[PDB]
Amino acid sequence: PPLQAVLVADSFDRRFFPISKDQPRVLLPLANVALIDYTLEFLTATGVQETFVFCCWKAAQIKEHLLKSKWCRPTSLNVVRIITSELYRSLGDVLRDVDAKALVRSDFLLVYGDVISNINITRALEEHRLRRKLEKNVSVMTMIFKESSPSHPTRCHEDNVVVAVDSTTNRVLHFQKTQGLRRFAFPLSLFQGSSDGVEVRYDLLDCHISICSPQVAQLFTDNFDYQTRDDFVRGLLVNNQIHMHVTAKEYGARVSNLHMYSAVCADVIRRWVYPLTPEANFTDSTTQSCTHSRHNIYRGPEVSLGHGSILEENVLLGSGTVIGSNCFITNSVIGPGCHIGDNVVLDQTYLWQGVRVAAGAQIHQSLLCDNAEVKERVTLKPRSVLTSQVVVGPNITLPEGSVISLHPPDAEEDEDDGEFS
Amino acid sequence: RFYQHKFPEVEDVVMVNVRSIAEMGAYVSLLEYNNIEGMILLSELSRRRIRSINKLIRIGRNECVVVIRVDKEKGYIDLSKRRVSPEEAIKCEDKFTKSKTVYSILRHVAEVLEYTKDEQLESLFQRTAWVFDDKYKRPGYGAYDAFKHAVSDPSILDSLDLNEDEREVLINNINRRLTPQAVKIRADIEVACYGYEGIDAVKEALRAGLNCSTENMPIKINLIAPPRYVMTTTTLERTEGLSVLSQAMAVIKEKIEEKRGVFNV
Amino acid sequence: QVPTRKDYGSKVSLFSHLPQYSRQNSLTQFMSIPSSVIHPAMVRLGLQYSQGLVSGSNARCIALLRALQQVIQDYTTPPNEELSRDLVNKLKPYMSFLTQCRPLSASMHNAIKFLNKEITSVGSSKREEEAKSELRAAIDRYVQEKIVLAAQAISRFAYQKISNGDVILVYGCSSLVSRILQEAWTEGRRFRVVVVDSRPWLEGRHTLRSLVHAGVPASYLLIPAASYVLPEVSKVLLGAHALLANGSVMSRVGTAQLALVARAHNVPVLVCCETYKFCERVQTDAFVSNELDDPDDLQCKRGEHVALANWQNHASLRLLNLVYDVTPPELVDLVITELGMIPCSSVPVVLRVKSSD
Amino acid sequence: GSELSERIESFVETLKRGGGPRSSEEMARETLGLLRQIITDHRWSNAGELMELIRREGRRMTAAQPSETTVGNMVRRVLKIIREEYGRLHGHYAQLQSNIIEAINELLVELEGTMENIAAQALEHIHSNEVIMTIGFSRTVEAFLKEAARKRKFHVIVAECAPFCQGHEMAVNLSKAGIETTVMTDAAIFAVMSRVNKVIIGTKTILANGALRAVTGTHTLALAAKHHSTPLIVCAPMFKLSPQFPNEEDSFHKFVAPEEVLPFTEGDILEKVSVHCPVFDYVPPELITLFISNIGGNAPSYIYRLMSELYHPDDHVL
Repeated sequence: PPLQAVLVADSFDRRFFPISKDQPRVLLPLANVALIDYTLEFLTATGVQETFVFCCWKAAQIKEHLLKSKWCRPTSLNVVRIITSELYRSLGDVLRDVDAKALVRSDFLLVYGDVISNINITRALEEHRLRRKLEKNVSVMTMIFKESSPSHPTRCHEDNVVVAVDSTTNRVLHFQKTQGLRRFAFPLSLFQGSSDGVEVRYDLLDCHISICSPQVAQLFTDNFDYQTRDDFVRGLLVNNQIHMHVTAKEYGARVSNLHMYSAVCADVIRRWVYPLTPEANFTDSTTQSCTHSRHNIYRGPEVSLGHGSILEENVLLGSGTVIGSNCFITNSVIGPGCHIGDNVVLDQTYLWQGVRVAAGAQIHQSLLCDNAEVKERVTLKPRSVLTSQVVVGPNITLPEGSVISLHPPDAEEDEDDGEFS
Repeated sequence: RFYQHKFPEVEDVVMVNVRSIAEMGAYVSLLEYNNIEGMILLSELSRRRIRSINKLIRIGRNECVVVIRVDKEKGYIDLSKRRVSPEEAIKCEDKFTKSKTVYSILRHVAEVLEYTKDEQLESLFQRTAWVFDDKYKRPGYGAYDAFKHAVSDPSILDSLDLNEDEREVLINNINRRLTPQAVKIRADIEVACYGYEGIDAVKEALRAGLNCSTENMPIKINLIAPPRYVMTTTTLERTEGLSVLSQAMAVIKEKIEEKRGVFNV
Repeated sequence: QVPTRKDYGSKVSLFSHLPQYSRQNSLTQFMSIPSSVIHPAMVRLGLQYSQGLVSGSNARCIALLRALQQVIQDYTTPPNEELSRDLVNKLKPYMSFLTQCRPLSASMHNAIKFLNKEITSVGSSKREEEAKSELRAAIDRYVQEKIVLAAQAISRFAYQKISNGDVILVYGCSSLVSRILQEAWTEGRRFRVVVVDSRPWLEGRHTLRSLVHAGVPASYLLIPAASYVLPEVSKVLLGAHALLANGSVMSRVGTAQLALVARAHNVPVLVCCETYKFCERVQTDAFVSNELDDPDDLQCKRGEHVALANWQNHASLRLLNLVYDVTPPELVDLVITELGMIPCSSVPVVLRVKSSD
Repeated sequence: GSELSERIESFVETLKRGGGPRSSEEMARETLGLLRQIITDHRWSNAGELMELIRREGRRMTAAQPSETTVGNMVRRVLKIIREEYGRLHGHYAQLQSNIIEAINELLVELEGTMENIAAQALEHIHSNEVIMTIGFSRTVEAFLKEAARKRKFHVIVAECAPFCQGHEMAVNLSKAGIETTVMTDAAIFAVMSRVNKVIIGTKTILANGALRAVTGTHTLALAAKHHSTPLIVCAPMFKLSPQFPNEEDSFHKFVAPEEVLPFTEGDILEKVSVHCPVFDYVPPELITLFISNIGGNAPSYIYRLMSELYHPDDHVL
């Protein structure tokens, strides 16, 4: 039985703004390389020869970016199935396409293009396959999804999951989410059936990983009233039971909001995902080959350090970069071409292509984008976002929230740049 | 045993296992006649300055030794590597192996009154190996001694018939260990077509099933995979492979394109 | 060929990879006493080893050398077995015999390897007698050049080294350390040599007697009080049997702790081993390949009330004594050999430039 | 006939998933098997362009995976011997590739004779009714201990490195031969080091200063052994030597995912404490004692003569 997978781009229960305008929601460079390459080398990390990535959004961009990888050509163990922008909305018409075009035999991986992880998936794949062979296809799927605490930066309350499940034969009972509930109640009718007992488990975070054999193509196209996977599996859990496996060590999580962007970009360089750690140069980008050093710093080539710039935890630079003096940079990533001048203080900056920072500028908890001539004393605070060529000047400061850009209605800015409020 | 002209010729090839190593040398036990024990030699385990003793030889493995010139009491029993510069080696390994099979079928001649202790082994070997120098080529002797036990292929099988013909060998032994080797292969298909030239072509897909049933002999198409089926190939010949490939690609190259359908490898 | 020697008394719990002997019963209590099962010089050298008659530094090498030359230069050459290759395998009972007798100094191993390499160098194509005489010429030029020319070459070089008033010590039993002492003394020099020795050999005797008969002022203290030469030693000559490929050296029980107590002052230890003694076996600890002589030779003379006569009456008491020892390569610094004065850790690079390259 | 590129890339790509295979010297087996093929249809005219082809493909094979030099010393090995054979040709064309593959056959018999040599050099150390120690896991020191298990009666202890317990497995393995070993935790590397007698270690790579590079816990084992000065015998075959130095960049060590040492069952703690672990330490050259090697023994700083011979140092930098 050969092993393929489908790879959706983006469920449009939308949380990314306004970063999903010029570049998409999925070409999101976490450490100076596109996030499609991270999730695609997760899919190449475990053994899958052929996978289906679906595109909806500006086929010219993802077309051009998938013209200069090295699995453009099938010399390696992948070539990539890509298609162009007819009628596509979300995962709904994705699975309706995957059982209308019918590119499925059995047991493929359903992941978004938005998970980065290190599960070598094949273990519970074969345990699930044993459960299929032995017991008459009553068990639909198996989901593997982490063991953790009730307190973690990745278990923020958007994808908080409690499940109730037995531990002998690990079939789930309730996939009850917790986006705002605080009293819990479980319908007691399904405990007299298993009188030896049943656990409850909150030690969970969903990896958005799970396998699927095309019984769910039948239970998905027949039942139109499920579109997202969560009300889907709850409808599975009210009427076919679906199983469970608790992995112990390796993890991944779906980078949904920018909260997960912060947690993952501070975890790949705290390095909980090795083999994935960006010194490997997954692309053929000689403009990415970076050199690891003590306490997790990563100097780029022709780095041009500023004198006295002290580095403590988890930083980078790029290629062609000129960094200035007196930088107390910690837990950040920097992008290429940056003419970041003298005495620029940073802390967890996620700076991207083409920037030229002016001198004497604190920047704090930020993430900004291409061709941004940022200027004097732009002091920020947690959860602040500049985006895509908009220019601030002599201390146009910003508070906690910053939905700003260069486009007029989404931003806090008109046609021109942010020089004057 | 394996050729009773014991002391072999001048600049030939043989192999050997090394049962025990000496103080200075490494005195190896040659096996192309029963239980002698030879030596090694000094200079050429290479052609330049290697000069070491135990990183080339196990107490236990084989290698492809080469003889220079052996006599009796000049004491030059040559076990080394001289001049295998473009030269093939592993012909002698297959000679070794086929002679070991010749032994293995004839070590057990061993008829049913268990007399393992000493039946005179040459009484069942010697007369059954004696006339088989029919041509002079020793690789030709290799293919002719391989030709010796594929017992129906020399169906001129006369000249000391031992018996009626080969009695104790041909009751199960000649027949008993054919030892054919084959690897399963399963070349697939995926043809279909749609239209009213596609109704003609779905008639022609069903007769394509008929056609790779009866014309070029692909045998026993079963119906186990409900979208699309299989056609079988097993080496007793190995030349079914290029025929099946030529006809399946003739199908994709002239059959399907005239009837406007979908098919690939 | 040969039987083995029985054990006597008991043994320590540790050394049961090592056999112990006695000289009250030896090898030739039983065996083929006209020696033709084995060559006569072998049982000669064996039973004079069993009473320790040749217990020297390279004296043992030359004793086995005269024994094996009396083997080879009367050797019947049998047919039906080859010109040069019935020797070395029949010489396997020879050194296994002497290993049974009392085990080998590594000098004798180097002799084995050289006459091995040379009897391979003459094979089949020559008649056995003038090949035997060319083997005589090769072994004679070998022992002459290496042993004797190494002794006078290091005499000229250590004569350039050692100067006036250098009070130098020996743990003395060899034919090289007292050699360098006398043929440095008799050229207009001055140095007050002191010998040190040890229970139960009580051997400093050949060295101190040869010094006094050569006219050198001598002093004397035994290693159980070796902390009294602790300040005043100016340099020390250490007579080592073998010299391994760590950089280590190799000699008796009583070069064990004087080496460390004279590393504990920066007094530069000076070992004397020529080109012949560079071995290839490399040990690290002190019980691995080390012999054990007759364990009831350590008794006391306190009138007649000796403690160690009937020591098998009571249950669990034992005896033992080691004989050889190895010092680490930290302590030992300078070796005395031919091409120069090579240091410790750079030894086997000399051993590859006289090994057929 | 150009189906060669795909397996160069499959080999560096399985060098990017940790590195295959599992065990130690089978890495050397698959890499020299995939190194004897580097002149199959890889054709040329003169030796200089062949040299530069080995230059470019060898350096991308070494920079694709820089945490393993067992492929790098072998590509330096092959470039050295081919320029050696051309230099012996001159004092251009014909007889080269034959003698090349013949030399490769020589060294590929060598690299599989290694563990037999180190197994058969293993009774010249060990006594009766004493104890002995080793840390980590290597099947070379396993061959040493099983040989000495076959001939003597002694009493091993093993202290294990436990970010990942790679030392419980030999700790159960060594009671199969009937040794009766006792296993402490690595808290007691000094509580029992009075009542040790000797300790062996299995290295991974030894640099061109004679300085080895081993698993976690070996640096503290050497410099906690010389508070008793019991010797360290290092197990070190002649293929996993490196002509490298500690200085070229970092990633001299190898940083792995540190969920080996922390669980996800803690509460609210792991947001800030920035954990790190290498799997590999670095040990001074001047503290280990001697080789058990596939020429025999060597002193731990003799190694420059071997690296004068094996690697032509002008193309050690390659």
